[PDB]
Amino acid sequence: EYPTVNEIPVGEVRLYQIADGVWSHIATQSFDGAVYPSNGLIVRDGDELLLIDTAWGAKNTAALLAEIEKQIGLPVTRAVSTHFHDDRVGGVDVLRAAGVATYASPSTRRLAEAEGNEIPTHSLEGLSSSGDAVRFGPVELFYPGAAHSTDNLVVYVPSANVLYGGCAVHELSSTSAGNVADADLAEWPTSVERIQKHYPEAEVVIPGHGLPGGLDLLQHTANVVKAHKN
Ligand SMILES: Cc1ccc(-c2cccc(S(N)(=O)=O)c2-c2nn[nH]n2)cc1
Ligand SMILES: [Zn+2]
Ligand SMILES: [Zn+2]
Repeated sequence: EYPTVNEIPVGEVRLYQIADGVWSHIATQSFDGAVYPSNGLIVRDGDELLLIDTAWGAKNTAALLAEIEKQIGLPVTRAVSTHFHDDRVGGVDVLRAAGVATYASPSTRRLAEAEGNEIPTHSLEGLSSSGDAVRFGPVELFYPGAAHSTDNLVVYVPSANVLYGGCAVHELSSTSAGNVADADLAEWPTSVERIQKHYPEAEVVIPGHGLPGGLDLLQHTANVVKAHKN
């Protein structure tokens, strides 16, 4: 029942319950003339919500806030963007205007600035070295090393054993490494192996685009990246 790309018009946002106090958000957006689905995460933080990633653009992110208000009814107080591309930061200005404090690593903020993308307000120190982990409310943020991008972070929800891989992790049906313009194909399998080693108890793995599954998404991603390489 997870929503697919052809089931969500561009501009609409769906929420999907992953575990108690954990949802994914699903949106669609047009990029270089093709439409893609994209996931983010919502994690309950007492009587507040932590958001992971925007819904890929200003209009989608406004729709995301409206869907959260309707379905959950708890305020989003903080957001983390997991890398500098528009499917993660596009909509940060909408969040910042709505009273959401926006965060990203200094690596993500520098790359977003250089690219002309929206820039989260606050900088997340303690994530500059591969294998670094920091606590942020109900989640752990982990920097696995360069993969889809040099700044990509992954997010673990310890209470639910949910691993949100962002664009460093591909869905099982994926046949390509996607947009590799900013990727490190050689380090990506090593970065996946660091994720596998650090989160062996993950029950749900959510990719940046497409269907959640289990731990197999990690190995599949290393395989996809190898097939792209040659
Ligand atoms: C199979 C597939 C998945 C996603 C995309 C995609 C489409 C638009 C924008 C991006 S991003 N985050 O700007 O680089 C991506 C992407 N590629 N890999 N991760 N995200 C393309 C193909
Ligand atoms: Zn990306
Ligand atoms: Zn992506």
